[PDB]
Amino acid sequence: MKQSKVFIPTMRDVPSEAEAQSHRLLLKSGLIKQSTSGIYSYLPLATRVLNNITAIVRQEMERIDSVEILMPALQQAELWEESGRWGAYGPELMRLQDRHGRQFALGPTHEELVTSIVRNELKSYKQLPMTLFQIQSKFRDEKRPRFGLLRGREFIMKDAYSFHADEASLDQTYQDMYQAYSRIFERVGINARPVVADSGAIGGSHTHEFMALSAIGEDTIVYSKESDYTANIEKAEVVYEPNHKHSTVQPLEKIETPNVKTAQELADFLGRPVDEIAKTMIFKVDGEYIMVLVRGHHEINDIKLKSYFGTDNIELATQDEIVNLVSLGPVIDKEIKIYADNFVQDLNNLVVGANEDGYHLINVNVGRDFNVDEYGDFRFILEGEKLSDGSGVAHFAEGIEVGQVFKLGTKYSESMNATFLDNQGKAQPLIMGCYGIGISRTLSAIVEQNHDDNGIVWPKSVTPFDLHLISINPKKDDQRELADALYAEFNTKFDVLYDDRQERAGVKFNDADLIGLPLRIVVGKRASEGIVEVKERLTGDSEEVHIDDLMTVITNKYDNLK
Amino acid sequence: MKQSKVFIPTMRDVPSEAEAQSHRLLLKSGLIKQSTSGIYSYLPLATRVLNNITAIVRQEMERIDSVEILMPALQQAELWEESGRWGAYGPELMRLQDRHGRQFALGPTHEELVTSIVRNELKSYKQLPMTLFQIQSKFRDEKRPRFGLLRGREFIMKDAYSFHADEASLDQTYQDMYQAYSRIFERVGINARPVVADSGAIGGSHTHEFMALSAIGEDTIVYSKESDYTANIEKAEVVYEPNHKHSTVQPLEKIETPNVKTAQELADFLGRPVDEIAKTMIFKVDGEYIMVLVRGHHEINDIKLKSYFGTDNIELATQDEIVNLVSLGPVIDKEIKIYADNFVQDLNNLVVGANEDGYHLINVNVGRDFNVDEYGDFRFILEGEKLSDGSGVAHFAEGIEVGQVFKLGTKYSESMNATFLDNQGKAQPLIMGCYGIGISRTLSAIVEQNHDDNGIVWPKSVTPFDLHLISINPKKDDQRELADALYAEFNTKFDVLYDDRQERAGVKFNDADLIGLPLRIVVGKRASEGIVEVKERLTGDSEEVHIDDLMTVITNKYDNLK
Ligand SMILES: Nc1ncnc2c1ncn2[C@@H]1O[C@H](COP(=O)(O)OP(=O)(O)NP(=O)(O)O)[C@@H](O)[C@H]1O
Ligand SMILES: Nc1ncnc2c1ncn2[C@@H]1O[C@H](COP(=O)(O)OP(=O)(O)NP(=O)(O)O)[C@@H](O)[C@H]1O
Ligand SMILES: O=C(C[C@@H]1CCCCN1)Cn1cnc2cc(Cl)c(F)cc2c1=O
Ligand SMILES: O=C(C[C@@H]1CCCCN1)Cn1cnc2cc(Cl)c(F)cc2c1=O
Ligand SMILES: [Mg+2]
Ligand SMILES: [Mg+2]
Ligand SMILES: [Mg+2]
Ligand SMILES: [Mg+2]
Repeated sequence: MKQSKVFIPTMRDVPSEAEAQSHRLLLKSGLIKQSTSGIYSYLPLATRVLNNITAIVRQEMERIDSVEILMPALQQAELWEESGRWGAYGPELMRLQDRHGRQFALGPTHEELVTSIVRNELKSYKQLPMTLFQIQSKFRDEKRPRFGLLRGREFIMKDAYSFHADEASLDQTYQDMYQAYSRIFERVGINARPVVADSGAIGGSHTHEFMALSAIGEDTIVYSKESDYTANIEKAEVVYEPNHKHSTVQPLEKIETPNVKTAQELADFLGRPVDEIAKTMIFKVDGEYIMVLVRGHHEINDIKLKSYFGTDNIELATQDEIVNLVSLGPVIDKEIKIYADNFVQDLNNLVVGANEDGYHLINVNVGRDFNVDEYGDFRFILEGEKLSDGSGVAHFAEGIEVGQVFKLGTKYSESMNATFLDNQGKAQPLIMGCYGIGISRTLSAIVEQNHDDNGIVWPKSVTPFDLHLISINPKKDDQRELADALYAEFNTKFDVLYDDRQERAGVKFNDADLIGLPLRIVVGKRASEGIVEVKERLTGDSEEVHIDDLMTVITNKYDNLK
Repeated sequence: MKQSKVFIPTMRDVPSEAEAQSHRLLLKSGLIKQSTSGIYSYLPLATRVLNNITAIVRQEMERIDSVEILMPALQQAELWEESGRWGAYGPELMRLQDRHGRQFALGPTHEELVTSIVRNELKSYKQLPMTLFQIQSKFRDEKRPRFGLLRGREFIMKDAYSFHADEASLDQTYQDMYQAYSRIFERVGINARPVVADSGAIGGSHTHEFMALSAIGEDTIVYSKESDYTANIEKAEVVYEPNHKHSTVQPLEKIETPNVKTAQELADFLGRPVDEIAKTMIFKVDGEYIMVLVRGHHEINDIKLKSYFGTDNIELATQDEIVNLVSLGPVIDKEIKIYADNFVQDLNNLVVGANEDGYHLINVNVGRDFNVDEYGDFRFILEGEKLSDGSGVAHFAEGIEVGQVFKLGTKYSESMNATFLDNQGKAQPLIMGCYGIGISRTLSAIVEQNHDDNGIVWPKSVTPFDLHLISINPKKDDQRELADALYAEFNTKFDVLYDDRQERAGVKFNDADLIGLPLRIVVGKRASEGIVEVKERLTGDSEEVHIDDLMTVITNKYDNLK
């Protein structure tokens, strides 16, 4: 393509709104444009990168016999009522009515839709297993869209769904997808790690998140240097090995604590270490209010709470609810269940809130002053603590969730009545797997890991064009004519972006750095001599090359790119 | 792909609901599945055909420097308010609210969205022209979804938009698109014709519809055998050359006409020819009621009415409105404007309704009994009539509108303030073109023209697989082992669908006819001898071939397919 015919609205200055480097760079390089909050258009160069990503995805899917389909965004509410998800989800599910008052969801995902395709069509065990996937735009009314393509409200997902006669078949396809995903991410230029993920409040089947290792990552991975242990910090179990810090039991005193809000402020006010303070939060779980206690150096992990209680309906109590009910503390007259993290047992003579502003309690002891109804693992692991598998020490790394693989089992097939006749000839619900890659999120993740201060540095596998051909001054006949000839010579074997614009060299080069193609061929002053400059985007190395050498010099350099 | 791993839910019996052969065949062959009215899922084989179609489209777009983008389905209402289309369109525009009460449209098309991308980015004449396209799913709440993919509510369109400094530039890109479209349709196996289309009520710029010539087609093309004249019957002008049929003027009589509703019934009741009767319809146009008169052998063309009056707000009057106001006729006491088709002037002594059930008027004469306020071309041309260009006689052919090219001009750029600095350095609105192909409709059109009674007969260019490899009985080691070997040999150069199923030959062959791959390789009883049968889907020709000959026999046959 001639660059004069390609829409690439490069920016001079990026807004301070934009925080993530991928978002800033995708804006600055003219690759995306925001329509409104979390809704973007993919401009020409981004679309070419998307096409390269999806081609790779399609190859890896076909390699494991995952077969492409395309399902609708408009999904009738009756389908979501069959599964029970219509009522289970709130404002994140985008909903609408058609001209006859019939209700629809815009698809956030397609479990019901695919199940509706397959039911009474996958009739026999002889047709199983079956794996289907699409690359399609999903809709989720995210509470907080942010970081550009990392969290949009309309986004591209590759979603796959597999159907099985038994657990062993599912296990096989799960493994195939796991391995395919690893290959996908490596091929597109992402350093990713699969990590054990939380299976939800109610379920317990296996699931792995694929995490692009990057500092902007909102997820934390817990990993071993000794074993292959890798878990999301939400999931990572803390094993409690008793190590008591008990001192001689003292009597309960209420004390004045002016302007003290936080646990660390309290610690500093009392001259005690923060770990000796116990914090109290109030949660509402399936209707009823509870107390959860953790040590001052720890934080409550509400994914663990959800899994512990076996419910998703867990939220913190509001200011009003806390007032109506009751710095908070566990010494209260009301009949309320009190839960404590296991590591609270290493202390006695607790420091807690008084349920009375300006006051805290000291020397509070369990059994005497209040009772803990149940102990458990309700917190995040800390870096340095012993891992649950006994392998060694916990290390953290940040991560972007670029994909996930799930064993679903029979949830949808039982609720929506999707059965097959087994080996014995009796009706059984389809065993399902499901697997997803954030395609637009992955595009951003590629950028996060493949850039410098001057712009994007696209991997060879996904770069929108292979070579940037640049004439310094096309008013000069020798430059223009040479560059024209080179375009013709190179644009058969390669995809060439030819910067043919009547535009100052400075802006062409600036644009070229932002766009980030791996190799640059500059035609300038030495065009008469048949000499051009070849520049590498990654290293910034530059060398002069005569045109008769150019095909082999470029071919060799291209072949040796990562 | 092994067919055991591909979801292809072939049917025994198609519902009587399904009317169009493409719809019936796409259902029966396991290519689409209806989710709800006008909303389909594309199953594996259809998705492969879609991918082949879009690849061809992408090549032809790149050939004319049309550059791919991807714009969102969710479009904020504020954008549609800028253009005025939010208020101009009714229930066909699908609308919704997000979780903060902000209003959106699901995109039925993207004029506003693309204009919002380009505005203040295409800043100078030096950047023009620019052409952008996407392949993306559109949403229209069609009053009457029908004929499967021919009229859905969610459908795939390729939509392109071009931006220009002057009319000559637009004319150039319009021509490029016109030519590209012709190539696209020929390559995908469609016999199509470009035809002059109606430019809307208000506009007068050029537009051509691309019509797939097929009997299920709801459009009628008017064409010359002498010239290149081709117009949609909605557009095709009728030139009135006077040819009076006048008889001696007679006095107005009201007559009894029991059980006579239609013009033909009236003609038969009176023993007169139907062309001597004049029909009267009441229309509401921009608020006010009018009468339109046509001869009994003619029909009112309300696209012509819309163009004549320069408004889209034209509808027939309801039963109540007709009652409140007034077989209908033009002899009425009320002050109402009466319009007549030009060919009414060839008659005198008109036969009309009486505005009184059970009665009609005879010997009604213009000037005496009522006045015609204006004469015009308000009807459809008939087959046999002289064409507007004087080239010769009108012939009809049926057609499916598979695409359209439009000159838009400055409608959106003026309403949405999208300007560029011209040669003189002064702000001017962008001159726009827009161009669309119904991708999913085209898929159906391919089927309509490429099938027989036993199933689909896919053109080589779009067939989901190239060769159907079929083992008659895979329990036989020699058949299975031979077919396995052939799969490996052929599935590098070709895409092979390998029917490896444990399934009776009869159903394999039936399935194979429905699926419609151009060449079939059958491995059966003569597998031990290294002999297979090669069968052509189009002709039904069959011949025996030894395996050492097979690569060249298949390659030659494949190369000689259309
Ligand atoms: N709002 C979004 N924008 C872009 N990509 C997304 C979004 N939500 C999910 N994805 C991607 O789609 C994949 C599968 O979706 P899913 O597992 O439902 O995401 P999720 O668990 O809701 N992730 P998150 O919302 O980031 O906690 C994820 O691994 C992401 O890569
Ligand atoms: N409801 C639909 N289902 C499938 N394809 C469609 C539909 N509407 C339009 N298309 C296709 O999209 C192309 C461009 O859209 P457009 O010109 O807006 O269609 P349109 O004039 O509304 N056609 P119609 O509704 O059939 O009179 C058309 O040429 C069709 O091929
Ligand atoms: O979508 C998944 C899991 C996998 C991911 C890969 C493809 C198959 N699905 C999980 N999830 C997340 N957010 C959701 C949001 C809404 Cl509004 C919803 F209604 C449903 C879901 C929902 O189910
Ligand atoms: O879409 C087009 C014309 C071209 C076709 C090719 C791509 C660019 N657009 C015409 N049209 C048709 N039906 C519509 C329906 C609704 Cl609900 C709407 F709001 C708008 C339109 C509308 O504008
Ligand atoms: Mg989410
Ligand atoms: Mg997830
Ligand atoms: Mg329409
Ligand atoms: Mg049209």
